[PDB]
Amino acid sequence: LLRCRLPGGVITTKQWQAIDKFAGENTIYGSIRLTNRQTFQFHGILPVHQMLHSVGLDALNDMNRNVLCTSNPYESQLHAEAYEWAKKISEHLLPTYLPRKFKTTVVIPPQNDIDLHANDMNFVAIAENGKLVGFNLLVGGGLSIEHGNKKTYARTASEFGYLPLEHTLAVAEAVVTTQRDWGNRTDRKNAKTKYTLERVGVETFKAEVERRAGIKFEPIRPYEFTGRGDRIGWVKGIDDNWHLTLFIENGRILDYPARPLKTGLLEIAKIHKGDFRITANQNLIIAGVPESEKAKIEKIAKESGLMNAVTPQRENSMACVSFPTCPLAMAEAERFLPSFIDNIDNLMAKHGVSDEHIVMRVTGCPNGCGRAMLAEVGLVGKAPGRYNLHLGGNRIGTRIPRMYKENITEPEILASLDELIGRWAKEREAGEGFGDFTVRAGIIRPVLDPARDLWD
Ligand code: SRM
Ligand code: SF4
Ligand SMILES: [K+]
Repeated sequence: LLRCRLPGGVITTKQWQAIDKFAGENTIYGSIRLTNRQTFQFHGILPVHQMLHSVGLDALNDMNRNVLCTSNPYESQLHAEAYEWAKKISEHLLPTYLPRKFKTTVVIPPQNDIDLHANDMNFVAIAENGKLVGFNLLVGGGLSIEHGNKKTYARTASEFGYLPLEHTLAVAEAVVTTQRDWGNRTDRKNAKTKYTLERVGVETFKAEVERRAGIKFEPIRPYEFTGRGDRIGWVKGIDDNWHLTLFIENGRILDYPARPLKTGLLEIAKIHKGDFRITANQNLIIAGVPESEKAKIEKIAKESGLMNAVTPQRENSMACVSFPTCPLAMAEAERFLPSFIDNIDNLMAKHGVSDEHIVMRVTGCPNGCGRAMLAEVGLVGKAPGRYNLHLGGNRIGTRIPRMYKENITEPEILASLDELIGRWAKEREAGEGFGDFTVRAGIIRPVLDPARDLWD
């Protein structure tokens, strides 16, 4: 199990060819697994560092995870600057020994594809006239919980304030250091930033950050999110360039009979001008394709099965690795999702909502890697074939879903969703999401202050 440091998920075609080779020749599974933190993993490594180092990649005493960056902004020109900053924060934070692992992101509204509320530190980009002028800082997100332990909880990030671009690194360092200093020294399950904030208070923590950074936060500048999904298919970028985002189920890249996904990506990498971008939804973007090259790229993706059409539901569903490789797995996630979504697709069709989607995620255990604690419908593994069903998040991911039913099986889960999707399809207002509806309709009480009301 090896994972690479790849800020913003940007990887070159040369780097791709190198990782594709190693994956096929030096691992048990032979696959490339795209993660939801915009990087990749090999499974069952049978030397990798030399391979990495040779193509300029470095495999991550360091409590630091991959720094995320919105992959395909509507305003395409903003990506270059934002990415530049994600890369700088990444290198800046690179080795202090943090108690727990620290997760950071750079977000470009109105997209929350990187799922900011699952992270310790977030810089929401504010642009004026096509140029980034600063960041709104949100601190304190985290999703890991422990079954039945009411002292643990998922928490959304808190707004601290706005800072000019020039203060970015000073602020990044200051948040890291006060968490390091104030973080719980006695217990690891309470060492994360979300716990520290609740213990000392946001304002107390905020004041310390200003003190250390040598700045005073300005008031938060307006920002809104409209979604978290990728933009599957072709989208027009800057100049004569186009971006093709490929939906990859579970981000598992392998050649399947009649679906040579892995070889197809290699062929594209051989002729692709620009580079690739691994998304926070475990998908892949063939970035910067000249209009002249569109048909060539599309031909390979099409033939390889990389452009096989799926429902909007499937495009908005996610699961963690879980079995067979995860040592902490309680229930299947990745291997369960495909057939589970097959069933949800039938349910959506039955109720006349085949064109709709519900952000649905399955996580193999409460550690929460699948980000089910930010979904409209989240399934959390409790034991083989059994999950806790959570309802009530929203499409943009700013609300934690409360547990609706505990320790139930797939058949029981489907029966409940059949009933609820049916009600939503008929009783929902115009453009109302499933999560919001369950809260509006009184099907589940919302989680308003996680540290205090997440658990019944
Ligand atoms: C691959 C990935 C899920 C996926 O299907 O994409 C993943 C996979 C695993 N995670 Fe994670 N996590 C992944 C995103 C996350 C997320 C979501 C996110 O960051 O966007 C979370 C929830 C947010 C959070 O941190 O609160 C998450 C919370 C955890 C935890 C709980 C940490 C905690 O604070 O309590 C653990 C266990 C631990 O580290 O103690 C963990 C542990 C693990 C390990 C490395 C298991 C281990 O400790 O040995 C899993 C490897 C499974 C395997 O065989 O590949 N993973 N994990 C993601 C890899 C991200 C990356 O490239 O770094
Ligand atoms: S949520 Fe649990 S089962 Fe899934 S990858 Fe994370 S640690 Fe493993
Ligand atoms: K995916």
